[PDB]
Amino acid sequence: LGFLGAAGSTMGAASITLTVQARQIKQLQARVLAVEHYLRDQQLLGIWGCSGKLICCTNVPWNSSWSNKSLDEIWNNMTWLQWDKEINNYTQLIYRLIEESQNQQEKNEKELLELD
Amino acid sequence: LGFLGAAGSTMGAASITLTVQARQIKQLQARVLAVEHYLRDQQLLGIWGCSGKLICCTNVPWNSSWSNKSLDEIWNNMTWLQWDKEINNYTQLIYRLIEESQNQQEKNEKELLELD
Amino acid sequence: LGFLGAAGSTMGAASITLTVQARQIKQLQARVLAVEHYLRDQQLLGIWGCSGKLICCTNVPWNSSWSNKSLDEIWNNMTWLQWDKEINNYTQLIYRLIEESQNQQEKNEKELLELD
Amino acid sequence: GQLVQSGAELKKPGASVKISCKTSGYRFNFYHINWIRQTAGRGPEWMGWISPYSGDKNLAPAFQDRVIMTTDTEVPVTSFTSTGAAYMEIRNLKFDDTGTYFCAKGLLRDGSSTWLPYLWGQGTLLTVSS
Amino acid sequence: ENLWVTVYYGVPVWRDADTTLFCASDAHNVWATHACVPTDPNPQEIHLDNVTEKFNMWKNNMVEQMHEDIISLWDQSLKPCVKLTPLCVTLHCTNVTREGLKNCSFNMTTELRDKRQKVYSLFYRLDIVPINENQGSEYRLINCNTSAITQACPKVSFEPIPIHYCTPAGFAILKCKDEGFNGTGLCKNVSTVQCTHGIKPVVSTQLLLNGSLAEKNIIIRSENITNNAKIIIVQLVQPVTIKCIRPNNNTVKSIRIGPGQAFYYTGDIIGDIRQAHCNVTRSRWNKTLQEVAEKLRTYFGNKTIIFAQSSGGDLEITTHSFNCGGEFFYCNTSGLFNSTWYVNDTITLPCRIKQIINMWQRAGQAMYAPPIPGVIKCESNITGLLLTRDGGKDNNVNETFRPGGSDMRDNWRSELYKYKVVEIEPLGVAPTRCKRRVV
Amino acid sequence: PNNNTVKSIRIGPGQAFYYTGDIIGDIRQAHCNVTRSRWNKTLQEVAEKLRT
Ligand SMILES: *[C@@H]1O[C@H](CO)[C@@H](O[C@@H]2O[C@H](CO)[C@@H](O[C@@H]3O[C@H](CO[C@H]4O[C@H](CO[C@H]5O[C@H](CO)[C@@H](O)[C@H](O)[C@@H]5O)[C@@H](O)[C@H](O[C@H]5O[C@H](CO)[C@@H](O)[C@H](O)[C@@H]5O)[C@@H]4O)[C@@H](O)[C@H](O[C@H]4O[C@H](CO)[C@@H](O)[C@H](O)[C@@H]4O[C@H]4O[C@H](CO)[C@@H](O)[C@H](O)[C@@H]4O)[C@@H]3O)[C@H](O)[C@H]2NC(C)=O)[C@H](O)[C@H]1NC(C)=O
Ligand SMILES: *[C@@H]1O[C@H](CO)[C@@H](O[C@@H]2O[C@H](CO)[C@@H](O[C@@H]3O[C@H](CO[C@H]4O[C@H](CO[C@H]5O[C@H](CO)[C@@H](O)[C@H](O)[C@@H]5O)[C@@H](O)[C@H](O[C@H]5O[C@H](CO)[C@@H](O)[C@H](O)[C@@H]5O)[C@@H]4O)[C@@H](O)[C@H](O[C@H]4O[C@H](CO)[C@@H](O)[C@H](O)[C@@H]4O)[C@@H]3O)[C@H](O)[C@H]2NC(C)=O)[C@H](O)[C@H]1NC(C)=O
Ligand SMILES: *[C@@H]1O[C@H](CO)[C@@H](O[C@@H]2O[C@H](CO)[C@@H](O[C@@H]3O[C@H](CO[C@H]4O[C@H](CO)[C@@H](O)[C@H](O)[C@@H]4O)[C@@H](O)[C@H](O[C@H]4O[C@H](CO)[C@@H](O)[C@H](O)[C@@H]4O)[C@@H]3O)[C@H](O)[C@H]2NC(C)=O)[C@H](O)[C@H]1NC(C)=O
Ligand SMILES: *[C@@H]1O[C@H](CO)[C@@H](O[C@@H]2O[C@H](CO)[C@@H](O[C@@H]3O[C@H](CO)[C@@H](O)[C@H](O)[C@@H]3O)[C@H](O)[C@H]2NC(C)=O)[C@H](O)[C@H]1NC(C)=O
Ligand SMILES: *[C@@H]1O[C@H](CO)[C@@H](O[C@@H]2O[C@H](CO)[C@@H](O[C@@H]3O[C@H](CO)[C@@H](O)[C@H](O)[C@@H]3O)[C@H](O)[C@H]2NC(C)=O)[C@H](O)[C@H]1NC(C)=O
Ligand SMILES: *[C@@H]1O[C@H](CO)[C@@H](O[C@@H]2O[C@H](CO)[C@@H](O[C@@H]3O[C@H](CO)[C@@H](O)[C@H](O)[C@@H]3O)[C@H](O)[C@H]2NC(C)=O)[C@H](O)[C@H]1NC(C)=O
Ligand SMILES: *[C@@H]1O[C@H](CO[C@@H]2O[C@@H](C)[C@@H](O)[C@@H](O)[C@@H]2O)[C@@H](O[C@@H]2O[C@H](CO)[C@@H](O)[C@H](O)[C@H]2NC(C)=O)[C@H](O)[C@H]1NC(C)=O
Ligand SMILES: *[C@@H]1O[C@H](CO)[C@@H](O[C@@H]2O[C@H](CO)[C@@H](O)[C@H](O)[C@H]2NC(C)=O)[C@H](O)[C@H]1NC(C)=O
Ligand SMILES: *[C@@H]1O[C@H](CO)[C@@H](O[C@@H]2O[C@H](CO)[C@@H](O)[C@H](O)[C@H]2NC(C)=O)[C@H](O)[C@H]1NC(C)=O
Ligand SMILES: *[C@@H]1O[C@H](CO)[C@@H](O[C@@H]2O[C@H](CO)[C@@H](O)[C@H](O)[C@H]2NC(C)=O)[C@H](O)[C@H]1NC(C)=O
Ligand SMILES: *[C@@H]1O[C@H](CO)[C@@H](O)[C@H](O)[C@H]1NC(C)=O
Ligand SMILES: *[C@@H]1O[C@H](CO)[C@@H](O)[C@H](O)[C@H]1NC(C)=O
Ligand SMILES: *[C@@H]1O[C@H](CO)[C@@H](O)[C@H](O)[C@H]1NC(C)=O
Ligand SMILES: *[C@@H]1O[C@H](CO)[C@@H](O)[C@H](O)[C@H]1NC(C)=O
Ligand SMILES: *[C@@H]1O[C@H](CO)[C@@H](O)[C@H](O)[C@H]1NC(C)=O
Ligand SMILES: *[C@@H]1O[C@H](CO)[C@@H](O)[C@H](O)[C@H]1NC(C)=O
Ligand SMILES: *[C@@H]1O[C@H](CO)[C@@H](O)[C@H](O)[C@H]1NC(C)=O
Ligand SMILES: *[C@@H]1O[C@H](CO)[C@@H](O)[C@H](O)[C@H]1NC(C)=O
Repeated sequence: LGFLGAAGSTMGAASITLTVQARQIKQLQARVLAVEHYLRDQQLLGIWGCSGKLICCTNVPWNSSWSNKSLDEIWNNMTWLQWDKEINNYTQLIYRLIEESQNQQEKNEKELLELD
Repeated sequence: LGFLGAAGSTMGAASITLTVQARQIKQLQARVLAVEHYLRDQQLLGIWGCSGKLICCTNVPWNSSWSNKSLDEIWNNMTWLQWDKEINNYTQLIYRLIEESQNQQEKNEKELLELD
Repeated sequence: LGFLGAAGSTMGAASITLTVQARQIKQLQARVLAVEHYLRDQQLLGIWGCSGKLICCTNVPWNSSWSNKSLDEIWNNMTWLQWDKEINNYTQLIYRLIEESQNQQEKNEKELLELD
Repeated sequence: GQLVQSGAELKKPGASVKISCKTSGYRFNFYHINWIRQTAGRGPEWMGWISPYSGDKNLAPAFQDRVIMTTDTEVPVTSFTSTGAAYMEIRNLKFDDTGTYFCAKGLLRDGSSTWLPYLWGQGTLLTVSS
Repeated sequence: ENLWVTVYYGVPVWRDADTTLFCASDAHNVWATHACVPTDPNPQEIHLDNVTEKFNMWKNNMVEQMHEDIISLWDQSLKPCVKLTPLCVTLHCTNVTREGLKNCSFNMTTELRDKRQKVYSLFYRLDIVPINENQGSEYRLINCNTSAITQACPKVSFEPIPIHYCTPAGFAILKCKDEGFNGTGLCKNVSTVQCTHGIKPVVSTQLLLNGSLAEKNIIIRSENITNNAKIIIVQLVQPVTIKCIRPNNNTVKSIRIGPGQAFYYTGDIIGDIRQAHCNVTRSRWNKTLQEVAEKLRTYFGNKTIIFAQSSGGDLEITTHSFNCGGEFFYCNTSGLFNSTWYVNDTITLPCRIKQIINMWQRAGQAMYAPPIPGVIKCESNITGLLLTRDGGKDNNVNETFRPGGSDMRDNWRSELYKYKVVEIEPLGVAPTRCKRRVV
Repeated sequence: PNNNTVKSIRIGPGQAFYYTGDIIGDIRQAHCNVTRSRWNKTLQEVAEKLRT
């Protein structure tokens, strides 16, 4: 299929290809920048508790104001490019909520570690 | 509380705030250096099997030679700054023991799985 | 032993030392290169679901065309240096198969949780 | 992997004999070198073995007072193969010591079977006569 | 049994690789060692049991990096320094009253643009070429028709300081420990270091000075011992002491060229004028030549070994160049290579000093070393030779060798022959019975 | 069309300057040729698109 060949496919179809895109003085600056972008996303996954996973479920409920579409209307009727545009203004809210949910989980894990 | 706000608090109190502190041409050198420090710490956690966790229990027994203090003398009576000075000469030894324990653990997990 | 001290040892014997090698203007270029080198392999482990592990079992079956050698012939009769040469032409093929298997596993675990 | 032994030789009783075992195609130091005797009246007998790496040797109780083993320093050919030779000496030969003598090398670099005589030389005859 | 792929990380394997190396040194030198990373107070070396590895000193790219760094450091040191372009002016010269020196006078610029001053100075004849008018009284500096000339800064030392070469993390340097090694073929004893031992930069054209010594026997190294085109590097077991002197007591004077600039020159010589020279003890050198001949006979069929002086070419080729006291010497080595060795006091080498040099033989570049005042003495060890075979002959009676080599890289090879750079690849895969459990 | 003869002089150490010292043969103005029939077809087609 190749890199980003899934971009025009439905979100459900695209989900099978995630590993394809997971891969990959001006020259020196470019090399540092490429590293920063890689790590930027990895830090977010670590913050969310999703590190090491391609697909990570969270405890944050879907908020219907972000989108009123049904799962079939999202997963089989849209591309990821279209989906990002539909919720482009809410992505920061979602990221913050995921972090807050992880913070509560870590507090609970701490108690469990002392108990057993 | 904010970044390093727990520094004067006891170690036990500080353990609550780890979530907060886990976060956060010359510019090029600054950017490279910031990356090296992030990865240095993550490399150790990955080797120890502690990646993705703020608090990670191990199978390494405490040597009374490293410290003769009781848990109460450590957790409720010390700052982390004071504690690091007490074990500054033993820290590298402890790190190697954690690494050996992780490698023995995974070897045993492999051998267990061979039976399935 | 020491860094790469196990290189001449058998593949089975060498496994006890994995942590030894897991750790560890021109000066700036050297520093950036070391980071890129480190991240290249960590990126593969993150995709494979093997992040945080020194030894990681997968769901990919061994294809006898890659090697027809018995486990004794590999683990008790080879160095890792010799082994890498034997499968040097198949290494990238194996890597892609691991990635495909992980993505299917991530999808299947998601579907299990959707049902439950 | 091949082993080559010294050709057959005729000895008088009480004479000493030295038998070489040239090796090629594999790393000499990586495997144990075994010696095995075969005589029609006794069947196969273990003469013990010598490590080319540590120099350690294990002679069977029957041969501890009569057999001496030594090896040459290996000379490399490739990074994974080398040449070299093992030698065995037998003191105070008897008519009972006649028959074929064999050189053999260990099966594995590790594991419980590491010293087993996987590869054998063609073997050569020793003869004793008055 | 059903085997499955298992991933291992931290696997002790490597592959040959070329990576940027950086300098390190022990805690103003021309090599800018202050810029280098401080060395570890207790350097580590790990012996690799059961490892045999192929080395090839003639394909080694550590040498190429060292050569580029040596040139680059040299050039950086000259960037702030005074240019002597105004000194390319007609010179009027007479004999000092030896032939090696001329007493020259010329009109040179001053701090003020509209003013000029007359300068008297002594120059070595090697730095002086006659003007095509051929009157015999008019001369110019030898490189004025080929390059700009830059004065070396008087504050900058040219003394060698050992430089350790280090590789980036994720890479390692393998070292051959065999008691004797040709720099090629398989090495039985291999160990790993993060950095090389310190290597002094040494510049020489025929003899290798202050290098490593062979542990037991003389080692002769060549890419192809039968090919006369190839340069033979000989490493000695024991050093032969060479001592050098410049008997002349130079008085150094300084005249301003212009604002922010100054020119240094010898204005006078105190006492008599004598030729610079270097001596090698005859008995020690003779023993060295015999031992080299004994080793050469093992490659050449026991033909009689003949040493001879270079057949010709530039002064930089035919003589032994070196930096002594900051002065650049060129010595006649025919005193060292005149012997014939059959199967069956001191040697004085005349020398010349040249202030204008072209060390890397680059067109368009030149440097003027300032004179160093007073009598200069040096001592160094001859630790190896650069020889070439005199080929084109079918004679079975004897064989002939001459000193020298085709490149500066041949010097770097004499220390780097034992080192190899490899990339460490921590990932690997292998079959196991182990299968991953799935939720 | 001109066959220039190029001569050089040294400005100073490390430098040289190149100039035309003479011209061999007649001295003529430089020029270019564009095929008329190809150019006419080319602009006619461009005009057809501009009209839209
Ligand atoms: C570089 O390359 C070389 C060559 O490849 C590598 O060397 C090879 O290394 C392997 C792994 O260590 C060795 O295999 C092991 O061999 C031993 C048997 O050897 C023993 O018997 C010798 C007998 O000779 C005399 O001494 C005995 C004493 O009782 C007398 O009875 C006899 O009459 C003789 O007098 C004895 O000499 C040996 O001791 C000496 O040599 C050993 C060599 O390794 C030294 O350590 C000793 O200090 C001493 O110098 C020795 O006793 C087998 O027993 C091993 O099998 C066990 O261990 C395996 C480890 O993987 C394991 O898998 C097996 O299951 C088995 O383990 C069992 O036994 C253990 C006993 O403690 C139990 O704890 C365990 O639970 C289980 O029950 C193993 O086969 C190769 O022989 C060696 N090859 C050569 C030619 O030497 C070298 O390692 C490489 N180097 C590096 C850095 O990689
Ligand atoms: C900087 O350093 C200082 C000094 O180390 C440190 O202050 C110590 O903080 C620890 C807690 O981290 C205190 O130990 C606990 O004290 C609990 C309360 O007992 C008394 O103090 C109460 C107020 O304490 C808080 O607020 C003050 C400022 O007001 C602040 O200094 C304290 O640190 C703390 O934040 C007070 O409300 C309480 O009230 C009693 O007395 C009044 C008098 O009028 C009366 O009216 C009330 O009815 C009541 O009788 C009392 O005065 C105590 O409960 C606690 O023990 C419980 O919690 C622990 C922890 O969960 C359990 O393990 C335990 O089983 C109990 O459940 C514990 O003893 C310590 O006393 C402080 N030391 C001093 C000298 O004040 C700061 O926190 C440090 N700052 C930072 C940022 O780290
Ligand atoms: C670019 O865009 C086009 C148009 O969107 C995409 O083409 C679509 O591709 C998808 C995925 O392959 C198709 O989805 C499947 O279509 C099948 C069509 O039926 C076939 O068989 C019938 C006869 O029985 C024929 O008449 C028909 O023409 C087809 O030959 C359905 O049968 C499939 O349903 C099955 O699978 C789905 C998904 O798992 C299940 O939910 C169903 O229950 C059932 O099991 C499925 O619907 C889609 O039809 C294609 N559209 C068209 C118009 O052809 C391209 O894929 C896209 N390219 C890329 C790279 O993304
Ligand atoms: C290279 O060799 C020459 C010759 O061995 C060395 O020169 C020698 O130097 C010594 C010390 O200066 C001289 O001794 C002096 O001799 C004069 C008379 O000639 C005397 O008047 C002094 O009082 C003193 O005794 C020695 O003569 C001189 N030899 C010659 C032939 O000139 C030179 O030093 C050597 N170079 C090196 C680097 O060793
Ligand atoms: C080379 O030439 C220089 C001069 O260009 C010589 O230096 C001069 O040496 C004399 C002594 O021979 C110095 O005079 C002495 O000074 C000391 C100072 O403590 C004093 O105690 C003595 O009584 C005497 O006055 C003179 O100052 C010095 N010149 C300079 C500029 O330093 C040098 O000696 C010559 N070298 C040789 C080997 O001849
Ligand atoms: C280093 O010192 C030696 C000894 O003083 C110098 O040797 C002389 O070298 C010249 C050539 O530069 C020789 O001249 C040649 O003679 C041969 C015949 O023998 C002739 O065929 C050549 O055309 C040329 O004329 C001279 O004979 C030789 N002297 C001796 C006694 O061997 C050598 O030149 C010095 N090297 C330098 C670079 O100054
Ligand atoms: C143990 O290995 C040897 C040699 O196999 C090669 O060398 C090993 C160290 C390792 O690098 C392997 O991957 C190499 O293939 C085996 O000896 C070989 O046996 C075969 C079959 O008889 C023979 O054709 C070869 O010539 C032998 N050696 C060589 C160098 O060719 C030996 O059998 C192995 N022992 C086992 C499996 O028990
Ligand atoms: C090493 O040197 C020998 C001698 O120069 C080379 O042998 C020559 O090889 C060529 C190949 O075409 C033959 O034509 C010549 O006749 C050979 N010369 C002699 C004297 O036999 C040899 O090739 C060199 N090796 C390498 C690797 O360059
Ligand atoms: C090379 O050797 C020759 C001798 O083979 C040297 O010439 C000799 O010079 C000495 C000293 O003047 C004389 O005593 C000998 O009689 C000379 N020999 C001959 C054959 O004439 C020559 O000087 C030597 N070259 C060097 C550089 O030392
Ligand atoms: C090395 O050997 C060559 C060949 O023998 C020598 O050249 C010869 O010199 C003798 C002197 O009597 C002549 O008769 C021969 O005719 C020469 N041969 C050729 C091919 O010209 C050479 O002189 C010897 N070198 C040394 C240092 O003795
Ligand atoms: C859902 O999102 C809207 C818009 O940000 C917000 O007003 C509302 O409170 C959210 N609902 C919940 C339950 O967080
Ligand atoms: C699916 O999304 C597209 C793009 O917004 C839209 O045109 C189409 O009508 C949608 N289908 C349904 C059934 O809503
Ligand atoms: C405690 O430390 C000492 C000194 O290093 C060491 O000798 C001893 O074995 C250690 N104890 C344990 C249980 O590791
Ligand atoms: C096994 O490997 C060979 C060589 O790559 C390949 O042709 C064959 O299809 C593979 N078998 C399977 C089942 O993948
Ligand atoms: C100086 O020496 C040169 C030769 O180097 C000679 O031509 C000139 O005439 C000499 N001058 C005197 C005054 O003798
Ligand atoms: C040095 O070698 C020459 C031959 O090259 C010989 O004549 C002389 O005697 C030797 N000197 C000594 C002191 O042995
Ligand atoms: C030269 O050799 C002598 C022999 O005593 C030794 O003392 C000295 O250190 C050596 N010089 C160098 C730079 O190695
Ligand atoms: C090109 O066009 C001009 C009119 O613009 C016309 O006169 C001329 O004949 C044309 N040339 C050709 C070759 O048709």
